[PDB]
Amino acid sequence: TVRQLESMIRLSEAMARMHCCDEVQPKHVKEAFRLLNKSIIRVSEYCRISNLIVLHLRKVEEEEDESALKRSELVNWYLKEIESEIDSEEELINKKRIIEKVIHRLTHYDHVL
Amino acid sequence: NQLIRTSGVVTSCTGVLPTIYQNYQRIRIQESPGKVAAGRLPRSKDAILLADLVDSCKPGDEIELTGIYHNNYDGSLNTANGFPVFATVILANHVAKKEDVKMITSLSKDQQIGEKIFASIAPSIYGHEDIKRGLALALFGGHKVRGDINVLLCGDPGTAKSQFLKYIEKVSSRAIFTTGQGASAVGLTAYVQRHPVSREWTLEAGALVLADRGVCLIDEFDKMNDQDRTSIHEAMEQQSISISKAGIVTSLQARCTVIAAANPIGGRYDPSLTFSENVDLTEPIISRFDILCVVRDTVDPVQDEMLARFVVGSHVRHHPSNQEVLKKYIIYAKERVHPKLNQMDQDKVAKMYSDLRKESMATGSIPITVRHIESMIRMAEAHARIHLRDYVIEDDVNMAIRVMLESFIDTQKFSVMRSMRKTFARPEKDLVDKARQINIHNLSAFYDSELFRM
Repeated sequence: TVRQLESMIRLSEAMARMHCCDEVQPKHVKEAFRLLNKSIIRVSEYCRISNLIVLHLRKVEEEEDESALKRSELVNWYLKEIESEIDSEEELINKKRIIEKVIHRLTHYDHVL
Repeated sequence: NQLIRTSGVVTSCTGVLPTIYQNYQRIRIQESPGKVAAGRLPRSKDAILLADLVDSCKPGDEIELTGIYHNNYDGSLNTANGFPVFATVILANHVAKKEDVKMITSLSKDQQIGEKIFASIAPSIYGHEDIKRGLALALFGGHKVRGDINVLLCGDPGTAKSQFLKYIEKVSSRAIFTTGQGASAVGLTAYVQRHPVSREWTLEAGALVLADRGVCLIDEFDKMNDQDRTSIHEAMEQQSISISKAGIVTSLQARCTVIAAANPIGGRYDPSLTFSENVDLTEPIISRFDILCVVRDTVDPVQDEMLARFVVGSHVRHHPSNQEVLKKYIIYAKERVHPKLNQMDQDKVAKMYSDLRKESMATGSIPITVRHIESMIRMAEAHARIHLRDYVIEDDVNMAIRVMLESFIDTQKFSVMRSMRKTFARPEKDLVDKARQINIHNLSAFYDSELFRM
């Protein structure tokens, strides 16, 4: 949600009110960035329905067309299914990195049969 | 102790209600109208009818009230309730029984401003194209020539999207926020409380009555109590209380444009089960929504980028640093434009939509209801009211198509991507369909010469 944008705006009043010395040094700039970055992060969807129900029911037909499974063919057949549905192809590659950790967790826990 | 000139509206009559207390009755009266300056809550009037104006008062009379406010507080015996801050007994003495408008009107007919008018309709957040259509229809709000509009939004309360309806009161003349349970006095719903020995039972006056031939705005519709739903279910169907037993007859007017927004229960579509087939609720209440719009696109940082900068720029203006002309343009128009109909062209108008219905009956089993169409016909009505150009442009035709496609998404499983590709990519009820074949609404048009005699 965007509401934190108002909150982070409130943060700036503490910083500016502290010095009020009408002087800027580069040292205060580098040190400030490191503190904020670590603290802040810790403190229908097409992806959510394809993996759990579609891929379970999709592998029956795909196996009759392909004799084996290849990492090269995985992205090739997926593109033809979602042609002209999303005008954003660059974001697909981001899905590649995430699912690899997801799918390996599913094998030991047997969540997808 | 001075004669006072003021104005007011009679809201309701107490004929339907059942010896010291019997001499008088109780009525709910307001004086302050909806305005930006009227934002601070005023003191409500409670008038008392001493058996003089009973049955002689009818809703919808813009009348003026004049009199003297004597504080002859009859409750000196301390056996009743009391009046608000304006502590005075209010007697009734006047009820009738039977300009910048012109300068703006000159600019209203002008076509130079008539071109950019639909490109500035939604400047606050720029929203979505469907929402503007609903807002424009609501602004105009358009014998038995009536109708209701169900505008649906799909977001979440934390985002100001839920609060987007708050901006309407700047333009709307009558907006009251219910917030659900515990609204201001009567929240359009009737309720009964236990009263002491000598007090008057309460006749519930909703904002429905106060906006007769007006517009009433409802917020957080799905957060109301289950008990309120039972009472309101019947009234909403007829927008009144009608009894045809020929023994007891009464009518209470409620003719505002019901504007409300539904709130999704929990997550949007996180559960994997059916949305329509997994509801324990009653069918007729849910089916009051004419359009079921679904949100388009999920992650669009570029679109989300604009809104953030608006917030940042907005906060700049408010900090210290050392146009009513446009508001009334749309509102005033809905009162003056009343075109007429051509007898030889009435069939052609209705002919076009009838073709679209019969197309859906080829592959299916009555899967389309006329009721959804019933709203679509009244929606096109505002188009002629705005331009008066006698035709509809193909630019608007594409936009109205997007309305229907969203509805099919929510009700059908995501497998809609296989059967409806071509549309997307590119016996009482039976008798009603018969009328569309001849394009005659009146079922008593045979020998209408004898109806005039009566």
